[PDB]
Amino acid sequence: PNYYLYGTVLTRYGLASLNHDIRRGNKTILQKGYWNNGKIHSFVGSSAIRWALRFYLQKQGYLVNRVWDEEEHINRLTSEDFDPEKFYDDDIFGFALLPNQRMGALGMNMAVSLTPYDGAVKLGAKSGREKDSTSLHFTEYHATRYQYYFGIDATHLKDFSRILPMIDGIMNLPKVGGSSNIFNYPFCPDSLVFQWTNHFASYISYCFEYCDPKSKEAKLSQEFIDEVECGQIDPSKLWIGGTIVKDLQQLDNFESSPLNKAHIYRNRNEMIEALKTVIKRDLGL
Amino acid sequence: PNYYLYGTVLTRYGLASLNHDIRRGNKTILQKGYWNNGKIHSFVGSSAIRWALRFYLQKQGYLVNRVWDEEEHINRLTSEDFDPEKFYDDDIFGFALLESSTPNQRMGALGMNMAVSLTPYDGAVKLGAKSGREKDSTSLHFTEYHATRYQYYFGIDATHLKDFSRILPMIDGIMNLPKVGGSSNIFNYPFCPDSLVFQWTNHFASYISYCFEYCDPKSKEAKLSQEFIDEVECGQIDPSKLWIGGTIVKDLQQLDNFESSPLNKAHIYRNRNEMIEALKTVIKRDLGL
Amino acid sequence: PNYYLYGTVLTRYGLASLNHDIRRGNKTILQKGYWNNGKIHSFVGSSAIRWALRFYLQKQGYLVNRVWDEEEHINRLTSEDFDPEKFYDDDIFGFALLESTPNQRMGALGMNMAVSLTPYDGAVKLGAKSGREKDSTSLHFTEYHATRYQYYFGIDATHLKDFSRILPMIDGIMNLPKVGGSSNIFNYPFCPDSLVFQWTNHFASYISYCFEYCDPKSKEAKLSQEFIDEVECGQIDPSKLWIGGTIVKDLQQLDNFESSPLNKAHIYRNRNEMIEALKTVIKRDLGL
Amino acid sequence: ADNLVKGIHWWSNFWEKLVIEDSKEYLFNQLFSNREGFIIMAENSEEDKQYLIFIKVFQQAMKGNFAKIYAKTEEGKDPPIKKKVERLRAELNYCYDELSFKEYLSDFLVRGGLNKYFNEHQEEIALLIKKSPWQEIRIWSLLAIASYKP
Amino acid sequence: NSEEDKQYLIFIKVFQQAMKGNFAKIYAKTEEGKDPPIKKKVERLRAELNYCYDELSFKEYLSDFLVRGGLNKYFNEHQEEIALLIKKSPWQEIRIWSLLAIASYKPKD
Amino acid sequence: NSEEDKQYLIFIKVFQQAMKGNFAKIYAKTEEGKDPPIKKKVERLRAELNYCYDELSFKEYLSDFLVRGGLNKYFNEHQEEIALLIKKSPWQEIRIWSLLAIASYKPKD
Amino acid sequence: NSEEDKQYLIFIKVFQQAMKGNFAKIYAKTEEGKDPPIKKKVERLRAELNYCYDELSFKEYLSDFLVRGGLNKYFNEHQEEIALLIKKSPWQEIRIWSLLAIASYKPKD
DNA sequence: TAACAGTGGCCTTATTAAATGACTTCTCCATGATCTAC
Repeated sequence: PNYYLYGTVLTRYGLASLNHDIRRGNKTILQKGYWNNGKIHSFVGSSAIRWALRFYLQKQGYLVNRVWDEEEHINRLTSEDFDPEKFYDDDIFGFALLPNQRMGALGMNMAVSLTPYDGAVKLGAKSGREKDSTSLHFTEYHATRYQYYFGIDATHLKDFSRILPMIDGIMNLPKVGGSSNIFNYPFCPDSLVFQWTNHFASYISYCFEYCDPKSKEAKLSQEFIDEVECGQIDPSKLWIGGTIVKDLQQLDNFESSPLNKAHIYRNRNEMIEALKTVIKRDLGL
Repeated sequence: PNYYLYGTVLTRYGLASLNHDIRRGNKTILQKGYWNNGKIHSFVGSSAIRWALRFYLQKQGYLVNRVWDEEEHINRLTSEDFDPEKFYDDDIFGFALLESSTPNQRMGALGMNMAVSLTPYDGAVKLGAKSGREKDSTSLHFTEYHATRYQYYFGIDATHLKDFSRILPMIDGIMNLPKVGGSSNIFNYPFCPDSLVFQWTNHFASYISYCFEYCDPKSKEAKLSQEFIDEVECGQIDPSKLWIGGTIVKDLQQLDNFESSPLNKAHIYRNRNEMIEALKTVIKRDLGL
Repeated sequence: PNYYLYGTVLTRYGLASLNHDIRRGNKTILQKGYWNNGKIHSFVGSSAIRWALRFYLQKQGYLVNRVWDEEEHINRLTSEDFDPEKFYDDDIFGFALLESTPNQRMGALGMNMAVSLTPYDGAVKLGAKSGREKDSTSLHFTEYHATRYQYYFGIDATHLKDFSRILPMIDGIMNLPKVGGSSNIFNYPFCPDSLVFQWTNHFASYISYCFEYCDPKSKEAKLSQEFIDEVECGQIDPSKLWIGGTIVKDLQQLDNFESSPLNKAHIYRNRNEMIEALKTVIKRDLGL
Repeated sequence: ADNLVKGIHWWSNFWEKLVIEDSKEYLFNQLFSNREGFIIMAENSEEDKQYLIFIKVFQQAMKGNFAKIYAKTEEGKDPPIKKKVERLRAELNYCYDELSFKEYLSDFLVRGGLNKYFNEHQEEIALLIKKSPWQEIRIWSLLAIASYKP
Repeated sequence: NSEEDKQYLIFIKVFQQAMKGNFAKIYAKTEEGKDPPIKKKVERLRAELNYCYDELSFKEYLSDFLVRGGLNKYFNEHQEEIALLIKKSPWQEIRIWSLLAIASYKPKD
Repeated sequence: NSEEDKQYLIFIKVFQQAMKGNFAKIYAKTEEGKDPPIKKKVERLRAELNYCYDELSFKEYLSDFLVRGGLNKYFNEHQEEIALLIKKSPWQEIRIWSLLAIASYKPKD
Repeated sequence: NSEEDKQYLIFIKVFQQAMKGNFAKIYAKTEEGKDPPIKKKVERLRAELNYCYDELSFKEYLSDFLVRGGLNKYFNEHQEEIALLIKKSPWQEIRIWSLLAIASYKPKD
C-alpha cells in the first residue's frame, strides 16, 4: 500500500542569515519575496535543507554516494554510476546524470519565515587602519522562526527502512547552510505537524501561522484547525508535537474538539518514537 | 439522458515551479502569459493534470493501457491496439494513433483546461548553486517560482464514457491528485483541491469556469468572484445542481444575507469528503449504477 | 563521536554602549532592532565577541596567526598561508583567502549576536568637548543602555584540528576581554554571570536564548518558562545540562525544585566549579 | 524583404524570427556576418533616427559592460565576444513584460558607465524608453548587438 | 508632451540635481588624493538602488537621497506634481526612472 | 484630487511651515558677524529624522518639531485630518513624507 | 468611527480649551503696557511638557494643567472617559497627543 | 541669556551564469484512359 509522510515543522526563534541571495553591491542580500499578506518574507531554499539532511546521513555511517569532504570543501562520488540500491543518498534524494535519474523519495518546499522582514541589517568592519574596499560591508539577518513543508513517498524508497534515518535527521538537522560563524541558527524543530496517511492529499502544508508582525508566539492556525474540525484530516493519522502542544491544550473546549484525539505529544522524542513504531508496523519492518 | 460534470477546483497556497518551458540560458523560466486585466499569470498545463490523473488510475490498481515505469521513466503500452472498453485510460482520456477494424482515435470523456495562477506573477526567482569550490559551467543557476494558488476548469461527458461507472474513480483522482508534473525536489506543491465548485446537470451550458478571484493582488485570500455570485442570484445557475466544497464555504457562510440568497439552497459542505460522497450518490442515482 | 558544546551566557547588569552603527550625524547610535513583542532591543555583533576571543587567545600566550598590534591598531599575519594545524585562531575561527592546504576553513566556533535582555527605550548621554571655545566637534551624543546581554554559541569540537583547543576557548568565554565598544566612558565587563551549557552528541540544542526578563525595566533575570517546560517534558537530557551562575539561586528557590527534573542537571553556583566539572567531562569524552 | 513588401519596418519581426526560432545559434551567428548590412540599413533609414540614437546609447552601454569584465579578466582568461554576447542575448530573452525588460535595460545602461550619447539626448532617449513598446526596444537592442563594433 | 511626460522629465531632472549635490558633497569630503572617484560613486548609487526590495524601503532611500542632494530647484518649482508622482507611482517604475537619470547624467566639467 | 492626496499635500505644507519657523528661530538665535545656517541646518534636520526607531520616538520628534515651528495656518484649518494622519499611518511613511517636504521646502526661502 | 479616534479628538479639543484658559490666566497675571507674549507661552508649555520623566511626572503635571484649564464644557461632559484614557495608554503617547494639540491650537484665538 | 549638532576611513574581496533530448505524427491527389451499363 502506498504510504506518505507529510509534515510541516517550525524552527526555534533566533537571528538567521541563512540564504544570502546575490550580494547586491556592498550588502549580502538575504533571500526574500512576497508571501501570505503581500509582505516581504525571508526564505530558506529547500536545497539547503536537503544538503543538511545529506550531511546528517554522511556524518553517521549511512553509506552515501556523495561525500562532503569538509576540508577541501568539495564533493566526491564514491561510485560514478549512481546505485540507489546501495547508497542512502541516491535512494533518497535521487540523481541525474546528463541513465536512470531516479525520482527522489523526499519532496521538500522552501522554508518561509513566519514573520515579515523589516530591514534587519547588520554592519561589519575589519579591525582598524589600512582600510580597503573590503573594510566596510553589511549583512542582512532576520529574527524569526522558519517553517517548511516536506513530503515523503515511503513506498518509493528502494529500502523501506531508510525512512527512519530521514526522520531522525529531520529532528536532528545539522547546520543548514548559512552564516553560522556570525548568525548561528539551529534548524531543529520546536513544533511539528506530521501526517502518516495512505493517499496523496495533504492539507497540513504551512499550517503554522501567527503574523502578529514582530513576535514569536506562533499560534498553530485557524484554517488548519477548521480543517481538522470539519471532518477531514482524521486525527488518527495526525501527529502534533512540540511547543505548540502547550498552546493547543490551553484552548477552550479542547477536550470535546476532534483535535483532542490526535496523537499529541509535548515531548518531540516521544511522538517520534510512537510515529516510528506505527511506520515500522505499517511497512513491515 | 446526457449528463455532464463541470467543475472549477482551487489549489492550496504555496510555492510552485511546476510549469517550466524552454529555458533562456542560465535561468529556468516557468510558463506564463497574460490573463485577467492585463497582468502576467503563471499557467500549469492541462496535460500535467491529465498525466496526474492517469498516474492515479495506474497506482490505484485500475486497468490502464499506458503503464508508466517509475524506475525507468518510460511509458509502455500493454496493448498496441487501444481498447476503450477494457482500459480506463483509453476510455477516459481517449487516444490518437497516427502512423502510416478497431477505431484509430477517440474523443475522450474528460475535457480539461489549463490551470491558471490566481495571483499575478510578481517575478520571484531563486538562485541555486552546487556546493564546493570546484566550480564549472554548471555551477550556479536560477529557477523561477510562484507563491500562489492554481485554479483549473474541467468537464466530463459522463454519457460519452464506455463504462458509466468509471466516472467515480476520476472524481476520486481529482480529489486525490498525485504530484502534478513539476519540481518536487525543491518546490513540493500539493495539487489536491481546497475549494470546489461542481455542477452536475443535464444542460450543456456551464457558467462556473474560473469562478475564483483574489481579494488583493498579492495575497492568499481566494474569494468567489462577483460574476458567479450574481449569476447564482439571478437564477441562471440552478442551486440544486451546484456543489460547493472547501475553504470557500466559510467565506460564503459569512456573507451578509446568506440565508436569504439562492446560494443558500445549493449543496454546500465544509468537508470536501462529505460533498464528494453526496455528489457521488447523486451521480450513481442519475446514471443508474 | 560528534560532540558539540552549545551554550547561552548572560552578562552582568550595567551601562552598555558596546556595538554602534553608521556614524550618522553628531549622535552615535547603538545596533538595535526588533527582538520580541515588537519591542526594540540593542544588539552586540558576534564579530565583536569573536574578536574578543581572538584577543584573549593572543594575550594568554598561544599561537595565533592574526596578532593584534595593540599599539598602532593594526593586524599582522605571522604566516601569509593559513595553517589551522599550528595556529589557534585559524583552527578555531577559520579563514577565507579569496585574493587571486585549502584556502578556506569553516571554523569550529559558531556564535550569534548578543541580544539585550531589556528593551532599549531612551538613554542618550550628552557629550561635550568642553572648554569655552566651540566648534563642529564640540557637542555630541552617545547612546547607552542599562541592561544585561545574552548570546548563544555552539562549538563543533570534532571539527577542531587539535581536540584540546576547546579548553582555552572555554576559558576565554569565561574570562572574556572587553567586547569592542566605548570602554573609555562605558566600561562594560562581558564576563558571564549565568551559564546554560550543553555537552551533547547531537545537533539539536533547544537552549538558544533561555533567559528572559521580568518587570521589563529591571536587572532581574530568570530562565524562560519555555526552557523549563522543555527540560521538564522529557526533552533536553538533564545529565547533559550544565547550569551555573547567579541564576542558580533563583532556580533553587523555585517550588518543587527537588521533584523537578531540572534538579538532576549539573547545577553549580560557583562558575569555576561548573567549568571545572564540564572540562573534566569534556576531557574524558574527547580522550585528552 | 518580407518586411519591405508588407510595408512595415524592416525590423518588425526580428526577435521572434531570429532568436526564438534559433536552434544552435545558427541564425544568431549570421548577425555578425551581416553587421555591415545592418549598419547600412540603419544609416540609410527613411525615418526614425531617434532609435539610431538609442542604438548608439545601447552600444556604448554594451562597451562599458563588456570592458568591465574584460579588465577583470587578464590575458588568456579573457573570454571572446561570443560568450558575452550570448549571455546578453539570453538575459534579454529572459524578460517577459514591459516592467522586467525596462528594469533590466535600465540597469544595463547604468552598469555601462558614463554614456555620452544618452547625456546629449536625455529627453529624447528617456521619452523613447518610457513610451515605446518593450518588444520594439528589445528588437532594436538585438540589432544594436548585431552591429556592435568592438 | 503630455503632462505625465512632463512630470517624468521633471523627476529625472530632480534626481540628476540630487546626484549633483551628493557627488559635490563627496568631492568636498575626499578632496585628498589625485582625484575623487566618479565611476565608483555611480556604481555605489546603482548598487544601493538595486538593494531596495519593497516600496517602503525604496521610497525611504529615494527621499533620503533627494534631501541629501540639496536645494534641487526643479523640486522647488514642482512641489505638488513631483510629490504626488513619488507617492502614487509604483516603486519599480520610480527606480527605473532613477536609473535612467543616473545613466543620462553629465558630471560638471 | 482624492482625500488622501489632499491630506498628504497639506501635511507637506504643514511640515514646510514648521521648518520655516524653526529656521527663523535659528536665524534669531545667531548674532554678530557669524554666518547664520542655511544648508547644514537642513542636514541636521535630516540626521535627526533618520535618527528614529519605533513609532514612539519619531512621533515624539515630529510633534516637538511641529510645536517648535510655532504658528502655522495649514494645521490651523485642518485639525482632525492631520491629527488622524499623524496618529495613524506607519511612522516610516510619515518620515518619507517629511523628507519629501524637506526636499521641496526651499522655494519659500 | 472606531471611537478610539473620537476619544483622541476630544482629548485634543479639551487640551486646546485648557491651554486657552491658562493663557487667559497668564493674560490676567501680566499688567502695565508690557505686551503679553503668545509664542513664548507656547514655548514655555512645550518646555514644561518635555521636562517630565515618566509616570508620576507628566501625569500629575497634565492633570494639574487640565484643572487650571478652568470651566471646560467638553471636559464636563467627558470626565469619566478622558480620565480612563489618561489612566490607561503610555504617557509618551499622551505627550505626543498634547504636543499635536498645541501645534493645532491657534484658530480659537 | 551661548555655542557647538562630529572630526576618518572603507561601501566587498572569488567564482560559476547551465548541464540533455526531443524542433510533429496521418489524411484529405487530380485527371484522363478504360470498363461498363443503359
